[PDB]
Amino acid sequence: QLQLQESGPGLVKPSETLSLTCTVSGGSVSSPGYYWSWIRQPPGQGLEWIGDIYYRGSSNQNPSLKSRVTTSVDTATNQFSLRLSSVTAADTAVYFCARSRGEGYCSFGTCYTLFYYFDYWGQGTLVTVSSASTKGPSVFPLAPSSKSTSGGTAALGCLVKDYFPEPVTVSWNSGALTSGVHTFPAVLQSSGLYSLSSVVTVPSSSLGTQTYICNVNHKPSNTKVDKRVEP
Amino acid sequence: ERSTRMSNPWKAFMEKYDIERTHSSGVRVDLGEDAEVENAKYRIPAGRCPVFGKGIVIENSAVSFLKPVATGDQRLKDGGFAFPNANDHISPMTLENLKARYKDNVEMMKLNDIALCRTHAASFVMAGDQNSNYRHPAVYDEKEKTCHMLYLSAQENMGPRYCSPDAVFCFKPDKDESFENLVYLSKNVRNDWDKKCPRKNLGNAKFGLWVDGNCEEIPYVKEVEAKDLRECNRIVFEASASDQPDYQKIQQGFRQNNREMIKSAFLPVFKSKGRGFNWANFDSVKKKCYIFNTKPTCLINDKNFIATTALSHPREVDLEFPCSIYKDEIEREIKKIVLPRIFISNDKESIKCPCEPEHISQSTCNFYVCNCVEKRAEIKENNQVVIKEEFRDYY
Amino acid sequence: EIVMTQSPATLSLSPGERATLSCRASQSISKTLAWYQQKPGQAPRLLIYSASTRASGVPARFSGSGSGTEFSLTISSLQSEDFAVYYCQQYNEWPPRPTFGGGTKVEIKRTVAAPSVFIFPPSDEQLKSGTASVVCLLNNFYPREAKVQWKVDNALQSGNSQESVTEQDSKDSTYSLSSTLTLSKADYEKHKVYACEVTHQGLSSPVTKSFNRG
Repeated sequence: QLQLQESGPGLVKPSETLSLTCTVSGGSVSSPGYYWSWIRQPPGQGLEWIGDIYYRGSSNQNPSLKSRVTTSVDTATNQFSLRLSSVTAADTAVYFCARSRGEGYCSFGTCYTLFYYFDYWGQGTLVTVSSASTKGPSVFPLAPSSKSTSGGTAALGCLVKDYFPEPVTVSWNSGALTSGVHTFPAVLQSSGLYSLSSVVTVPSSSLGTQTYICNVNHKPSNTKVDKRVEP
Repeated sequence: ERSTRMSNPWKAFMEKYDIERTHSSGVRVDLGEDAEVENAKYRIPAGRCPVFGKGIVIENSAVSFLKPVATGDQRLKDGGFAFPNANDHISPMTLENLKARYKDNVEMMKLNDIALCRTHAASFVMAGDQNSNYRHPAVYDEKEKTCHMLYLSAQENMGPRYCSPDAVFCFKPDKDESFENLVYLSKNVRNDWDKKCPRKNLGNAKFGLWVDGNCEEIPYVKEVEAKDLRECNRIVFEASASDQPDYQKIQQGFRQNNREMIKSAFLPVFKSKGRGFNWANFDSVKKKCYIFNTKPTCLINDKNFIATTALSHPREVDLEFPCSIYKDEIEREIKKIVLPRIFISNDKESIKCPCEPEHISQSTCNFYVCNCVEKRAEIKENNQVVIKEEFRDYY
Repeated sequence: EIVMTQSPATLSLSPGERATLSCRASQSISKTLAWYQQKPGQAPRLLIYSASTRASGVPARFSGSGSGTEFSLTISSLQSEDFAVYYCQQYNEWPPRPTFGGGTKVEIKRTVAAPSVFIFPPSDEQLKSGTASVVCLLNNFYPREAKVQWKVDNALQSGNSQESVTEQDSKDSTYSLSSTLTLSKADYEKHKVYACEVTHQGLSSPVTKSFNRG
């Protein structure tokens, strides 16, 4: 039942230290053959391994970040952590924790890798390096109507406006409604705030047969809003 | 006159067939050493001699046990026992690459091919057990000149009721004809195995027991039909010294590529130390294989017989009996009218029977044996050569 | 470091077709190579390790091959759910110094599909504050290239609108687009008709959904 959970998304001020924890459930961080590592992905970009920690206490690090990286493991709480110091905007990324299948073999003063791949990953936590402070969004309904009706389908949604930083979680009916849902990438406005829309299309013959609650969660500001979208 | 000291001219020659002392671990199943790796307990091969022609037959499978272990989304039976071939520097490695890799090590370059493969395989430490006794066994392929490292140490899974009369991993050690050129190597195999260990079968020869100046038949032996030397060598391998004591959870470990579960699979968490039915005399005329569990201490010269051990090559035969062994030693002991306690030679007069020496009809060396003399030792039960009572206190 | 280069950057194929993705190493790495599939908004998922060993639970249509410096991932019969970015990753040196390729985006070809257009007036809650946002939705169209033009009183607008596009849908392989026309409360109540005009290959003529305040 192995699952990894990164700590929540948020802000880090420039030059300060980014701090993350991964909580392992359905398994133990004291598992020979497995290292626990951090991998990051700047928006729209590729993957970069940061470093790992082993349950005995040893740790490998990406040699180009070694001076800024500290990992640790808590065998009692089944967690491992990452500390990245002196962050710049270049460190803004989604940070994944991941289990790594690791196995090396050494003879005559040289080691050779047999396995170092990532078989189970967390969900990722977006870290934004910025000096700005957080602002929670306003949530407005996108009401269904004739202007929102085309063929046998009707559209309704939620406008999640004027928030910083990313991300926001949008579900519908607490996760019960997934079919027909489109949550769009947020856009950055001139004000420096983000804005997002999430819409659901339903058959127009079933408009008044179900109620539609959009659930909006902006963890950086602990804003949790439920908004009924009424015809 | 005759020496009163006992003398065995075979002592050095016969050292390599003392499998208890020279090999010191199981032959058919070798699991003679214990090892802990990250608080888990393992058993691993430890015999000091190579086992020519041994492999692992996986029943209900055409896959060779030298194929890498099968992990991920395949079934266990789709693979073998070898290291996954992910890294050219680990396993498998050709002799040519072995030679290049260690070209700058003078001691490594003095090793023979088999010992080079063993040393390469056994030198690997796992990054997390740098203080562990666990080192992997290897199979060197003499035809392909290739060294295979074995990822797991298990050699037999034939016991569980699921291994009794198709989609389950059941396997056994064997000398299949496919394995003829293979050499099974534990971590401890001597680099000088060629001087110290069995390899070639001994033609015009059968194993015997030295009893006060003559090589004698082993009284307690088990007779088995055998069509040829290969079959006799396989029979005695099946009877040799052995260290052998949920499947779904084992299969999940392989699917999950779990190091601990794979490497500990089919091992229950005793030791033969080399004791067993390790030797056999093959009658090439009567097609009989005579296996026994007593260390032999000499050879009888017999043109109808080949002497084989469980460790020996399936078919290589050295035909040249050491015909000069008795004559050379009689001259060596003359340097100590003191004639040695040796009553067999190809030189009749060198013995000096009180009677006429008797020629051995099947001796290719034309040996003569002096049987009309006082004997001071005898063979008790279980093939035990003991000094007679009249001289026990005197010796 | 060892650099991994992936090719092509994007791959556009039809369901049922064979997709071959390339990964080259700047330097020989034997077979210490893994493959991953990353779907939008989700973490990567292990497909292959040891260059050709398929991970437990991965469908059999995925396979990898290669050694040294040349590697391939093959999807023997592309499914519409296979839309993702695929990454390779080497791990040859110990202590581990893994690196990833830059990724190959696999998109699914499908037939042209016209968008269904919807327009959303500003909500009365938003209008209590000083801002009005008008939302124009284009959902389930293909291909991805579309153009929306905001016309407030037959006057084309510029600089007051933003849009974003969803990634390809897992079942029908279409895209959706959302555009927001943001005016002040004052500017919004000065005019009456608000329209978004949409041009698309599947549209015979540009379609315009519109409304008047009231």
